[PDB]
Amino acid sequence: MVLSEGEWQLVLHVWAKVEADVAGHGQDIYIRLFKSHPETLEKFDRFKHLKTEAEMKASEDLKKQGVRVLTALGAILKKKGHHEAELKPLAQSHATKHKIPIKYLEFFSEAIIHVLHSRHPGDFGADAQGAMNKALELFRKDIAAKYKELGYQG
Ligand code: HEM
Ligand SMILES: [Xe]
Ligand SMILES: [Xe]
Ligand SMILES: [Xe]
Repeated sequence: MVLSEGEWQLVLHVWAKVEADVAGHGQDIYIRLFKSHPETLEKFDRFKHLKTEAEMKASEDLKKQGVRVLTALGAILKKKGHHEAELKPLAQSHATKHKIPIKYLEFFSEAIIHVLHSRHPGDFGADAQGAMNKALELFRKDIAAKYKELGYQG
């Protein structure tokens, strides 16, 4: 699969808004993920103790984690599909250390889309959401292929 330049521009234009406050967006995305799919929280040794949205919002380490994750994803999106080098260390760590199944990456993608739809109706109409879906699908497809090379069915 290949996104058009126009599709990449829809992705990058909503990402520009995320970058006004990446920390706030990261909190919202993690909170949505953990509420919609509580099982995902179990993968985080450092965060699995958090009991409520209030506790999640108050967690400085969770905030920092959200910034790290969204910055790494942003770097990937800015490559517009040319992300082989960026994907290698992520695929290895998530396959082998963190043990994150592709289904959890799907849940995370769903959380991103939900938050962008909520926060950014001005840059996340139907065409833009379709472009972001395509970009995240591409990312997951490429991660899944690397998972397989790395010896992880996940
Ligand atoms: C776009 C998708 C994702 C990106 C770009 C991403 C990125 C990152 C980065 C950059 C790190 C720190 C470096 C590393 O260990 O590789 C990390 C750590 C981690 N990731 Fe992900 N991640 C994604 C999805 C997920 C999902 C869906 C889960 C679980 C449901 C997950 C679980 C973890 C865990 C448990 C750590 C270690 C956290 C800690 O240090 O406390 N990741 N991720
Ligand atoms: Xe996040
Ligand atoms: Xe990942
Ligand atoms: Xe993703």
